[PDB]
Amino acid sequence: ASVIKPEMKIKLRMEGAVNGHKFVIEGEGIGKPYEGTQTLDLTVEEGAPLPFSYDILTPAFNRAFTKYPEDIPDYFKQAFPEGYSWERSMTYEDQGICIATSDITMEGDCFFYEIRFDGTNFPPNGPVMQKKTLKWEPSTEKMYVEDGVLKGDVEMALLLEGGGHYRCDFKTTYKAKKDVRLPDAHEVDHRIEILSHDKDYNKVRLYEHAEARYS
Amino acid sequence: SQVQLVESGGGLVQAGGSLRLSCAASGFPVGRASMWWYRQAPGKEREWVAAISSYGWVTAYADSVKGRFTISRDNAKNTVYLQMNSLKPEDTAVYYCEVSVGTGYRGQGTQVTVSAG
Ligand code: NA
Ligand code: NA
Repeated sequence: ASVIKPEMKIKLRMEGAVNGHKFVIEGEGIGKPYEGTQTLDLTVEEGAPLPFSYDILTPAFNRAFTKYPEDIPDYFKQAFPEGYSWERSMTYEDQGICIATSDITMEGDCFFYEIRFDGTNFPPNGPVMQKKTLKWEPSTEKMYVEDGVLKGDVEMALLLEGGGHYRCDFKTTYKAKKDVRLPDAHEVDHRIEILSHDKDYNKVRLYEHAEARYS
Repeated sequence: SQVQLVESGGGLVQAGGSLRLSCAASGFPVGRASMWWYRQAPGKEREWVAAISSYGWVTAYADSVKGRFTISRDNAKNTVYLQMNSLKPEDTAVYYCEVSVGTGYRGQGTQVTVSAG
């Protein structure tokens, strides 16, 4: 038996601020780590209504939920039960910038995330502060090892109202609490989607599908 | 209000010179908030300069300073360093740091003046 069950629940709390607006979001959900699928129900507990596009937050809301082929070592599942943390810089094409940190632990059949999210320098009339984003496009994150830890780069793109795209570069460092078998360079294909939401995004249901592969 | 922020290292340097700023925070748990550099010149509005994550694993820079400035952080203290190389007159300003975003906690700043020539 692995400590990572075929079905794992999720509980999380995010505290953060975007362009000075503070907020707290809590989440509950469930997913299938070996299928690479998960669903989360998120609730704005402080700072409602959010004055910025909810989409900039959603990738901060766990690479344990990735379908890993057997010939690629799975850094994330191996990291449990002790867990792992990641930090991420998100640099937007209009020089908006976000930095997030998340600590991921486990108890029983449930992951626990504590997430800190800070963003600023977004133009007040840009698509983030004016809530003109529609969705993230599906993406491909390039995973590589450097300094003995696992890192990932992905070029991201938000579809805008009117058909434009608004671009972002993600740089992530992932660090397990213990030493684990490190993989070779590979890729992770992602698809993240807000399945439903209420008017102001105080309630959001969020889905990701993710799968690792070599080339 | 044991929370305090103190920037050090500013000064008068000539164009093409170097300075190493630092920003020391007290009153917070070590390495559990991101830290952010800003600067503000005479009649100009405040500019974001650089940022570093809680644990120091990731960094970010404004386009105007990328490749010239480097941000780093003590793993055991809330102390951040901004190595400023290849300085330009446009870099003249008061530089300050903030813990996290939107906290209201700000330091007095440190004056950087870059003399042309
Ligand atoms: Na989204
Ligand atoms: Na969306």
